[PDB]
Amino acid sequence: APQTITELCSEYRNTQIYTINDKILSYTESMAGKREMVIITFKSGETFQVEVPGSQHIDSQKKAIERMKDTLRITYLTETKIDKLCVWNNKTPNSIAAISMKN
Amino acid sequence: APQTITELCSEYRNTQIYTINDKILSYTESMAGKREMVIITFKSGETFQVEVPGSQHIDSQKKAIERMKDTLRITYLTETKIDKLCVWNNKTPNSIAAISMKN
Amino acid sequence: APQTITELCSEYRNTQIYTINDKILSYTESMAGKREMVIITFKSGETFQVEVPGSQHIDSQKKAIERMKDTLRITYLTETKIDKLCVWNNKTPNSIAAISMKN
Amino acid sequence: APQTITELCSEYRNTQIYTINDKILSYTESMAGKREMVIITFKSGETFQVEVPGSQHIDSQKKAIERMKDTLRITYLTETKIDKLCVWNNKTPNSIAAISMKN
Amino acid sequence: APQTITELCSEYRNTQIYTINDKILSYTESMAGKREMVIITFKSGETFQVEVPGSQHIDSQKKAIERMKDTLRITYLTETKIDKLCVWNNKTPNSIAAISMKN
Ligand SMILES: O=C(NCc1ccccc1)c1cccc(O[C@H]2O[C@H](CO)[C@H](O)[C@H](O)[C@H]2O)c1
Ligand SMILES: O=C(NCc1ccccc1)c1cccc(O[C@H]2O[C@H](CO)[C@H](O)[C@H](O)[C@H]2O)c1
Ligand SMILES: O=C(NCc1ccccc1)c1cccc(O[C@H]2O[C@H](CO)[C@H](O)[C@H](O)[C@H]2O)c1
Ligand SMILES: O=C(NCc1ccccc1)c1cccc(O[C@H]2O[C@H](CO)[C@H](O)[C@H](O)[C@H]2O)c1
Ligand SMILES: O=C(NCc1ccccc1)c1cccc(O[C@H]2O[C@H](CO)[C@H](O)[C@H](O)[C@H]2O)c1
Repeated sequence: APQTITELCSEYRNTQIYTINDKILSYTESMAGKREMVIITFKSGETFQVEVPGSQHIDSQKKAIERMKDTLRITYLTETKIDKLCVWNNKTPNSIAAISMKN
Repeated sequence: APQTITELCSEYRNTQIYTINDKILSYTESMAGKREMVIITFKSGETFQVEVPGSQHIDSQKKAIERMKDTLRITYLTETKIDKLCVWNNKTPNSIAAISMKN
Repeated sequence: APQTITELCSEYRNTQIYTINDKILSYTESMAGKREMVIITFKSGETFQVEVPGSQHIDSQKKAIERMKDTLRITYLTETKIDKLCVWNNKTPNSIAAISMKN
Repeated sequence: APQTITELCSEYRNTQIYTINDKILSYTESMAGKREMVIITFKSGETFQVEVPGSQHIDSQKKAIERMKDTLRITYLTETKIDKLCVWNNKTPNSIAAISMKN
Repeated sequence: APQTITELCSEYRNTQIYTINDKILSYTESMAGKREMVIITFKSGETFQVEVPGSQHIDSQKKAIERMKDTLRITYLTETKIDKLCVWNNKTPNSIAAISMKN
């Protein structure tokens, strides 16, 4: 298996690493039908989403999508620095594939 | 693919944005049958609920409804200020569709 | 829907409101068979339970039962003041139907 | 229903109350196959387990076992003092049936 | 059952105990398809994973794998010192079977 977020990110097409090195600026969560999602933004001006579960997802990602939203919320509430995000850039806003935190 | 809570909220009928910019004053939770819900209030006097899950909800909303109630509880306990709420105004108290928070 | 704990409590028979206005003194949790329950006590001497899930509950209460024990646990740990409890008084100790907290 | 951990522990044979009055010294968690369990220790030298889910447990205990592991972890991390444990003494290490915390 | 992580770790082949005695330096989480995993690193240069769920896992490990990832996230966020890690050394990064922490 991969040893870092960049190596893992490099296995997927349509992705890029954003080096954030900052805590989350805003956290938005929706339970509106067909828009069950989370959106985060940074002072840098970037906006990112955890996509609504769909047909591009495989069954093993169900729990992982929910785990990623949980992580973003607690990270926001604890003011924890995000290091990097591995995102899919074929979506707007860019879609989170993975996150890393350090220190 | 909305990038803000206002863009998201505008995709639905019977919704309006409330700019709360304040922490939750009170948190109420019920496990009584047919009233499995959460009620929150603010010092402005405005009251909101997360609705009891029902026929108006699609199955993709089930985990999202549970997530929203989780978020309100930790938000209340941490004194986290809420920025905006997107709420369905055809229910009393108005019903939360989305929440945002910024730091 | 109800807008307050007292209005919601009043929809049910054999219930009453206890205005606690205090933090939980003690928290007990059991995973023993047929005693899968939580008991809270207050400095006042009053004791309440979240009952073991049984034939009196409906399917929609299953997750709400688990949420109320989740809430009491984090309320205890954070030493958060409870405002009111809506309880059924046809059980001993009285059984929790709803809780409210205010800051 | 029982009103205290000692009353509830008394409803079962092969149990005893250990009075702890202390925070957990060590927390151990395993996801190894057939050893999915948690072991806690105290500076007294006393050691307890949450057993691996199995044939000795009825269905209503499955979510309660997972809740006990969650309470041990958050209690460990917050340094919360444990009051009492009700344990089965026909297991080594003794097996947790219930826990209480006070103040 | 086992009373310590070393006992437990010794029941399996292809394992070893790493004495960490340190907080987690970095936490990485991926919801990317086929890489639904967590990776952690230490200032020692060691890197460990919670493997993606696969054919090597039995059903009882499903919830425990999700629990271990929950534990690594809250351990990271709180800067809780890990004592030991029991890992399978037939995977890269080495794969976590159990963790211990002491206060
Ligand atoms: O590139 C992919 N896989 C590469 C891979 C597979 C196996 C091993 C290693 C690498 C891959 C596979 C399935 C879907 C996929 O990507 C798609 O779905 C994603 C969510 O899962 C995002 O929504 C992306 O925007 C969408 O393009 C990307
Ligand atoms: O307006 C809606 N959808 C627009 C839409 C459709 C598809 C994608 C994005 C937006 C829509 C769809 C189903 C129900 C709905 O609204 C209804 O259900 C809500 C809970 O989900 C609330 O309880 C509202 O009070 C109730 O009026 C509103
Ligand atoms: O009084 C009730 N309902 C009024 C009501 C029904 C539906 C919607 C709103 C209000 C009602 C319905 C079913 C059980 C009930 O009460 C029963 O179950 C409770 C737990 O749910 C407690 O265990 C009470 O001790 C037991 O009497 C009380
Ligand atoms: O004593 C029990 N129930 C109380 C009771 C039973 C029967 C009559 C009266 C009271 C009881 C029931 C089922 C199992 C039980 O105990 C068993 O399983 C426990 C976990 O559930 C532990 O693993 C104990 O070590 C094991 O002996 C103890
Ligand atoms: O050696 C094993 N078990 C010994 C054992 C059995 C019963 C009780 C206690 C110990 C054992 C059993 C099943 C799988 C196993 O190991 C395998 O799966 C692991 C995850 O479960 C890791 O992925 C290891 O890398 C892979 O070899 C190792």
